[PDB]
Amino acid sequence: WQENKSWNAHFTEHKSQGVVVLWNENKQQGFTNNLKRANQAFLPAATFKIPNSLIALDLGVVKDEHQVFKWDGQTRDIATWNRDHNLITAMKYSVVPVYQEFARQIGEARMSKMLHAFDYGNEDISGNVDSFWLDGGIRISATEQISFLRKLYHNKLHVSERSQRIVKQAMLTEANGDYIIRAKTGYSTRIEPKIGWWVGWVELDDNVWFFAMNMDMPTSDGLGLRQAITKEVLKQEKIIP
Amino acid sequence: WQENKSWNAHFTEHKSQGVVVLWNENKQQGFTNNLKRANQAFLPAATFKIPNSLIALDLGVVKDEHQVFKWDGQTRDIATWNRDHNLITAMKYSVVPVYQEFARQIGEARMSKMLHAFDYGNEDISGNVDSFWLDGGIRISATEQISFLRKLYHNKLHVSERSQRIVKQAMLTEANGDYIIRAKTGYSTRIEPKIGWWVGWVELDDNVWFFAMNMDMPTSDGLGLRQAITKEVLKQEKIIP
Ligand SMILES: [Cl-]
Ligand code: NA
Ligand code: NA
Repeated sequence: WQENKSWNAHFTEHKSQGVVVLWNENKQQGFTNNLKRANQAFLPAATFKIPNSLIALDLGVVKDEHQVFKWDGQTRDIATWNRDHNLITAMKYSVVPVYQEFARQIGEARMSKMLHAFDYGNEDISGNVDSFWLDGGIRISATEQISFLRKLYHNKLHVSERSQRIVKQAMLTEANGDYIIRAKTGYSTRIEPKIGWWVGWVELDDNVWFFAMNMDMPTSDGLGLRQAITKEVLKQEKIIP
Repeated sequence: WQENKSWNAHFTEHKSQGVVVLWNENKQQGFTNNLKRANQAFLPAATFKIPNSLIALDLGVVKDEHQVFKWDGQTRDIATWNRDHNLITAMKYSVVPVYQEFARQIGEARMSKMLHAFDYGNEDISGNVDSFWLDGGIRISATEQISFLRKLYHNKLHVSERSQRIVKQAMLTEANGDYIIRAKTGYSTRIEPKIGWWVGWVELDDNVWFFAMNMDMPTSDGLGLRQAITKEVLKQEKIIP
């Protein structure tokens, strides 16, 4: 592990505060602009959709990435939510109500057992089984997110290889000739302090760079900063053009 | 099926000739600018990397997408070929020597049997074990490519679901918030007429559009047209922005 304070400039150019954590898989070395924040545990919010997806698939709650989950008919504030979705779109649009139904079906006993198996954050599911990742007791740090992701990347999680592959497919966010990004955004607004998350990895031709970032998010206006800052760090480090 | 000759404009604008075939999965409808050419069988060239990959994986020739195939030390014309590769990179850069090795390991009996199971093209492997797809008897049409691709998308091909999933991952070409493209390029140069191919699918939020195209390609200089012309068709059909 190494601290590289220079990345703070990317946060400060925006009158922002946060942490970005990178892990060079080939070299087995990590980097961050704030080792302490890197280790600070927060509510995962939508980043919980990764483990939630894995558990639902492994248990058969979700058959495959094509099964459609009908809109429940309640008009919510995010337009994209008011439609039918499959696993790929539910993740893409961070569709809470679909994931809430997955959690309810999985149930508290299975959820807790799986999180323990996953070694995920504090492994705590107190609160509602369908909202703990939002207003409950689960907590996870950026380094912890990296550890979880590495296991997923290597198919080492305690679920089927198939489930892991489907989830990794679902995580696809951007791709071109230069790189592939598999990731998940997060936005915690129920319990202070409000924060934004971006976690995942960058696949290159001969390496993979895992990343986990979070930043203070007082308002929604700064949401795009989650990707923008992470990318600036990635550019500075020559990981992406 | 239905013919739409307006697409010819895209080809003519470049002093080019070819065919683009599209299949709307949701509607179960096909479209092409040239029905006859859509059904004409040509050497698959590098598009053969899709079946080749599936077979190698299913038979254990290739253990996973991470296994490294060391450069043989011979300096070839394509710089990207002169390095170690894995299944993802080999597919991405169309690294023939890697695929040739797979082909030799697989052998003629297994290859023929697998192609018969896949219902792939004319199913004829007559020619060199490590080059039939380049200068042998195998032939496949654009419509035939789409038939094959649909099975692959649905995990219906005779081989393991795992094998199909890995190959679809390897096929990843481009992605963003609007669409995902899984595809493979090809350039048949050994037997006239020389042609360029691009086959795959475009994954949308609510549908998938399969595609198969080929065009006359006298020189490698026009290789970029394969993607560019395809994209014009997609834009014209409102599939992509
Ligand atoms: Cl993928
Ligand atoms: Na596994
Ligand atoms: Na024909």
